[PDB]
This record gives sequence, C-alpha cells and structure tokens, in this order.
Amino acid sequence: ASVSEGVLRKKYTKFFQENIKTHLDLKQALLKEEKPETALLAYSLVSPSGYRGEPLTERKILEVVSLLDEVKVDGDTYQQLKNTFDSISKDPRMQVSLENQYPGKGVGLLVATGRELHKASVNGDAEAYHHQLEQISQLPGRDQRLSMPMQQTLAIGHAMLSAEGAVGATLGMATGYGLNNEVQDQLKQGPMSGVLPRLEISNVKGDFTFSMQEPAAVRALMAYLGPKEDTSMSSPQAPKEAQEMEAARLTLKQMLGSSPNEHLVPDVDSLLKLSDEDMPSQTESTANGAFKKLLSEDWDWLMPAVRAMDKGEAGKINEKLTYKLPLDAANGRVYLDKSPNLSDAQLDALDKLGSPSQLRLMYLAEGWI
Amino acid sequence: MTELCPVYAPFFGAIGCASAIIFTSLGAAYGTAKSGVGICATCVLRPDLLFKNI
Repeated sequence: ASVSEGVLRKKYTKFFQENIKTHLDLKQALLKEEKPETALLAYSLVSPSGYRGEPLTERKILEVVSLLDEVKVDGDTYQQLKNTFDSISKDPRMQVSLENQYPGKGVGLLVATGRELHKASVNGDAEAYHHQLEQISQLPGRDQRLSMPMQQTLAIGHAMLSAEGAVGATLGMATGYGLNNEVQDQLKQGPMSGVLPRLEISNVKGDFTFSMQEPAAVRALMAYLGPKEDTSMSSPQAPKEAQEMEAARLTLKQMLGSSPNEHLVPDVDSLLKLSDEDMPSQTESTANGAFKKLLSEDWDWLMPAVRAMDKGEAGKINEKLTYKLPLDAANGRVYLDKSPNLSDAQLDALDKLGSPSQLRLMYLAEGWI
Repeated sequence: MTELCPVYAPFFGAIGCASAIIFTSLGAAYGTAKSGVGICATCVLRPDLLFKNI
C-alpha cells in the first residue's frame, strides 16, 4: 500500500474550470479551501522555474500534474521525496549524469528500412519488459511510490520510439506527422502516474530544470544510483557536505531495493569492456544470464521467478514455471510442456542473490547488463 | 519437310520425353509423402521400426 492514484478530473474541478492560464496568482487561486499545510506544498513543484523564464506560464500537462498531487490523505512520503530530491542536485556526479543522457545543453532503401524495423522491434521488446516489471513491484515487500512512475515513463518512450520506427519504415517503403501525433496523444490516456519532484539544477552555466516525466531524466537518474559508496563521502572524517547528499543517494538506492555494496555499472559502449573494478563477481554474471534466459523465452516468466526468489525458493524454479500446451501432431494432440531449462550452475547463483534489487531489474529491462 | 518426315515430328517425341519423368515423379511423390506421414505417426512411440518402416 505504498501509493494509489486516480484519473477523474472532476473532483478538484475548480482550479481547472475557468481560463486559469497564468502562473501569476495561480497560488492565489490555489488556496480556495481550508488548505493551509497542503496548498503551498503542491505549488512547490512549479515554484522555482515555473515563472522565471517559463514558456506560456502553464500548459495542459503542467497544471494537471499539480492538482493530481492530492496529498490530503498523508503528506509524509512526498515530503521526504521533496527533501531527498533537490538535495541530490548539488554534486558534479549528478551533473555528468545529465550530460551523457543529453545533448549540449536501390539497396539503400533496404538498408534504411532495416534500420527502421530494427528500431521498431528493439524499442518494442523493452516496453513489454517494463510492463512485466510494474507487476513485480506489485508483489509484497517492494515499493510502489518511487518504482511505479519511474518505469511507467520508460515504457511510454519505448512505445513512441517503436511507433516512430514503424511509421518511418512504412513511409520509406511506400515512397521509394499526423501519424506520430495520433500515437502520442493516445498513450496519454488510461491510468495516471504519480508525481516525482522536479530536480532543479543551478550551476555556473545557468538555472536548468528537468522533468522526470521525460525518459531522458529517468534514464539519467538510475545511472546515478548505480555505484556503491566508496571509502570517502560517508565517513565522519570529511563531514563537509556529504551527509546531506550521500545519505539521500543511499536512501534512494535502498528505496529501490539495492544494497549499499552493489555496483551495477552500465555496459552499453563501443569501447573496451568493464575493466576489472566495475566487472561483476562471477556469481552475478551467471545470475544475469539466468535473468536474460528467463526474459528471452516467455512473456510471463520473470514475475513468478522473482516471487519465488523472494521466498528463498530459488532452487524450485524449474518445476514451478513449467506449463503444458497442446501440439496437434500426426498422432493426435500430445500436450507437451514448456519449462525453463536452467542449469544447476545458474540455479544456485540465484540462491546467492537473496532478493533481486529493483535497480538491477531496471537495468535488465533497459539493456545495460 | 517430307511427306513422311514433317516439321512437327520432334514435337511428339519431346512431349513423350517430358511426360515419362513428370508422371512417374508425381506418383513417386504421392507414394513418398503418403508413406512418410504414416511413418512419422507410427514411430514416435516404438522408434525401433524406423529403419524397418522405410
């Protein structure tokens, strides 16, 4: 019971009824009730850079995200999120995370069609990987507050890239805008994702502000939460500014479910591999191969294997994921069984990992292992 | 161009040369594809007869 959401825009219909198209006196129309300790907190999502150089001073999404943050039931979890985020936006390790995921801030028809269909299929598998990853955090023992909107952002971006690749291949094959806008607004319906704080950045270059409902900032956040803490930055012998940022980094990394001594470095490169200090511990690479074999053979074998693995039952995986399907052969239907043929050397390694950290399962679904 | 040797006289020979392999291959293909389905149904249980039912 970590988080709950709603999608009916008629309960708090006063702040969205008229033409409230200005951040000026938007907080002045925000009181409107007995809201005193729950009115200025919802404005704090758009308070730093929501007027100071803001285009249009509002939009349809930027104001609807503020009144879907009903916090009247309890205001402790999102208060800890507002204290944890933006206390993390001080170190240069977060600054370089927002630079690798950002810019500076005939037969050729067959080749181009092959590029576009590869884009479609690769960005289409990962959406399914994330749809079977938001039912893993439905299990008891997980969280649903930081995990649920973080991996509902990535599936939307992968669905958009898949539709973009298919529209590109179709438009290129039938020859050698209104279609990409028709798939963009369609994914804006359904459920409603919970909010995360805004992560404003003020460095020597300027006052930047990212969104965390865009997949680039989400994809840049989990790369920051990867590495383990070193011999510095947590000891009480250089206590300069580290107990406010490294404690916040560790409480986010634990809120995902990762231990403080897990490394999890991204591996997508054209360079040489992870050398030896960022290279895994030979009971993790075997486990990662077991997870990749579970993903590659069925669309429903990751969540029950994680459910069994949290109970310490990770040797019983071969006989709990087996199920029977029919085969109409030349001698009648036979009802063979599909089962994940895990070897023993990767069935005991899943005993080494007690519970899969959600951060590991999100590098698994994004392709960084 | 002769009375006894017309020009269309190789036509019947080239039709008869083709039709000797066409119809025998068609019948042999029916025999193979009809026996082989019965082999692949019989020899799943009891695979000992696989070189005997060939």
